[PDB]
Amino acid sequence: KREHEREVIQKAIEENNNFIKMAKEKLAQKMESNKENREAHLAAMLERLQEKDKHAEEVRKNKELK
Amino acid sequence: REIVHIQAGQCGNQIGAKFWEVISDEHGIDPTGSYHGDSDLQLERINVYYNEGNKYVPRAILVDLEPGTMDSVRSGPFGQIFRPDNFVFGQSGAGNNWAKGHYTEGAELVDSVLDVVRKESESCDCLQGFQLTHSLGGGTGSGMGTLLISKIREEYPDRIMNTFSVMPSPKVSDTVVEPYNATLSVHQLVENTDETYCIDNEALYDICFRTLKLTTPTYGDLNHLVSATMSGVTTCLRFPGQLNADLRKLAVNMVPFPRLHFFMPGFAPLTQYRGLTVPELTQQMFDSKNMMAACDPRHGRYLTVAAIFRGRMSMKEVDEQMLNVQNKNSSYFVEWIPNNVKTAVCDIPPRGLKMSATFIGNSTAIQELFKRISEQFTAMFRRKAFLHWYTGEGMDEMEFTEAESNMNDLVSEYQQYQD
Ligand SMILES: COc1cc([C@@H]2c3cc4c(cc3[C@@H](Nc3ccc5[nH]ncc5c3)[C@H]3COC(=O)[C@H]23)OCO4)cc(OC)c1OC
Ligand SMILES: Nc1nc2c(ncn2[C@@H]2O[C@H](COP(=O)(O)OP(=O)(O)O)[C@@H](O)[C@H]2O)c(=O)[nH]1
Ligand SMILES: [Mg+2]
Ligand code: NA
Repeated sequence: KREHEREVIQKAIEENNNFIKMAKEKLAQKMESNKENREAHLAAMLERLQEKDKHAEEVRKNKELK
Repeated sequence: REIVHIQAGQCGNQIGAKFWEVISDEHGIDPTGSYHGDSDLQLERINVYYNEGNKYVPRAILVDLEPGTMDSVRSGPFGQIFRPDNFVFGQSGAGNNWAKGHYTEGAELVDSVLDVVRKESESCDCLQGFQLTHSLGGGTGSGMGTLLISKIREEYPDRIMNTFSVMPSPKVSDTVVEPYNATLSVHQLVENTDETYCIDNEALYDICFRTLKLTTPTYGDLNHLVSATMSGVTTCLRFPGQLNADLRKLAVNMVPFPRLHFFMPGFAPLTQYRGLTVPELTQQMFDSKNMMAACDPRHGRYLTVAAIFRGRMSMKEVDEQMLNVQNKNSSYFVEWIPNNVKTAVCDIPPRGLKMSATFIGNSTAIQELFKRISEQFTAMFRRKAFLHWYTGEGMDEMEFTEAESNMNDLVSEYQQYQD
């Protein structure tokens, strides 16, 4: 009977810990995924703008050519 | 033959506190522990529940997972009489979870309590065994109480274990999960108690509401019937007489089979200046409406029965009444147990009554009580309702299943012999 008593309470301990663990990991995954995503978006908007800058340089070179 | 009293949880601590007050009065002990009784009878067996500046101290250990209940007792009239070191409580509380008491938050304090018990048991010249008070349907006394019983049994496997267990009732309920706690407690007791006085918080109400005509009985009301019943059963132990009952002999004579150690208390006069007649006391004593368990004796059969009449009265007339009852009600008495009923008379009457009668019966009808609890458990357990509060502590449905089953077996056993 005493062992089972020690088993129950250790089970409840391990239950709580496991929850805290899973919680911590999940939050860490979602923070990094979001962070990557957001930076990607920003990096693509910047690259589009840079490609528009190059087109303007080329338009300026086309006029100079004539 | 000292008796180590032990009270756990709110209910357990409240009823136990009155019990001490009552028996202190009868034994002429005031709150300070000093004695002023006019008769030596009072001091003749006072050591059964007291230890002696020529002051008697109750041999009681108070146990709770929250200070509140124990602090009230300390503030109570006899709060002084209780030994301060015997006060033993924590701060977590048991949130009404057997688990929280029998597993999680009790395993701590239990050791502390076992130490006081050990100290009381050492001083005791001949330890008769242990007396416990608790509410089977709560958290500290339901769960932690049964845990202390198990611990106690391991340390003192040669001592009698007796519990005044307060069966929970829908009429007087605190939480939906009270059936669960009761079923677990029931199975603990089935195995680790030699004697269990089932005091249904239901009946008490009824009595109060109906008979005593109290529309809104409070817990004090019920407790008042409880203290009286307590003094009754404990009379033969407290006061000297022809039958110096003891826990072991009490078990030897009323328990035909171990599992069947659950008794229906009964008291009369259910409170008055008109002392009842010996016939009156005897008809009320066996009256259903005077039993503290909410079971009909007529629906079952008395394995064994024991009566006590306190107060000045005709011993012969007493014996005549008892004989009449048995003869008129022969069908309600098991034939296989010859002479299954016995009576005893004490000269000192209960406090404020010219004479009273206390009834202790091992009736197969007691199964009604366990059937009620089992149905409740079944209702919720079929849908696993509220079980997360226990699974969170580390318990497992299987354990609920087992306890449910055992209580059903016990119900079956009472019926078998009934028929
Ligand atoms: C109602 O009164 C009481 C009776 C008892 C039981 C008891 C219970 C019984 C019974 C007989 C006896 C009786 N047994 C006994 C013992 C020694 C004997 N020696 N010589 C004869 C003799 C007889 C009691 C004397 O001691 C007990 O503890 C016993 O019949 C069926 O149920 C305990 C009590 O305490 C709670 C008590 O108070 C209320
Ligand atoms: N007769 C009686 N029953 C009580 C009392 N206090 C609580 N109860 C019952 O006890 C059950 C709840 O248990 P509780 O006392 O709160 O146990 P705890 O966790 O250890 O305090 C409920 O069914 C109430 O019916 C009391 O003072 N007298
Ligand atoms: Mg409570
Ligand atoms: Na803790």
